[PDB]
Amino acid sequence: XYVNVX
Amino acid sequence: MKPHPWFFGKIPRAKAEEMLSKQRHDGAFLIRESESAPGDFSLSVKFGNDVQHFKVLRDGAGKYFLWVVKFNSLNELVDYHRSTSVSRNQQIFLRDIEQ
Repeated sequence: XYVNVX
Repeated sequence: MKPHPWFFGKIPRAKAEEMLSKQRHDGAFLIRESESAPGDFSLSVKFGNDVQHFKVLRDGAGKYFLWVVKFNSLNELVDYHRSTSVSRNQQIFLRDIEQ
């Protein structure tokens, strides 16, 4: 996978 | 009123990619329910020819977010990202799918 995690 | 055309429910990650790779405009997106993490929402969006996936996060105050700005609903998160990029490296502005 997710672009924003982490 | 009118229901939201971006909520697709429980659809696989691969199915969202197959659907969005066929869209013409950058930013075409959908919100789906994650299968890998039950109870989580995933924001799938097209940029260039690729389809990127964002996890809709929830903080200790129960507010939704992608990075730092916090929202009281998914609806507000989505609407805010129509004019503010969902990515910190690319300029991806959310725009409705051609149904």
